[PDB]
Amino acid sequence: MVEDLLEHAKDILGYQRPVKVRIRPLKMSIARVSFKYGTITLDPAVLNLEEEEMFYILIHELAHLKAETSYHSSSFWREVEKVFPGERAKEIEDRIMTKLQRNMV
Ligand SMILES: [Zn+2]
Repeated sequence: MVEDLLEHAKDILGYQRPVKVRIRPLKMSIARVSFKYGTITLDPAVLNLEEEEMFYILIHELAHLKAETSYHSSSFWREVEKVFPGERAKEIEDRIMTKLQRNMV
């Protein structure tokens, strides 16, 4: 499930940290991290997305943690681009926004 996706994401990014995934209802987004505690919190709606969209969210959030930034910097996007090349991250973000009408951090 989500756990298996997360392991694949850590392997691709080369990020061996014991990041924990929590599912919690969120108001203002569908996903966010804790840098301090090494967690990714997902709104339950994420669990019903297509696999590539779920994987995007995990990669996006893991990229925040790895790049150690909340700002979507060039080094942030470099991590994302280990999976989603070129224009693909924005395409998948658009799909997720169409479906859920909510943003990830
Ligand atoms: Zn972000």
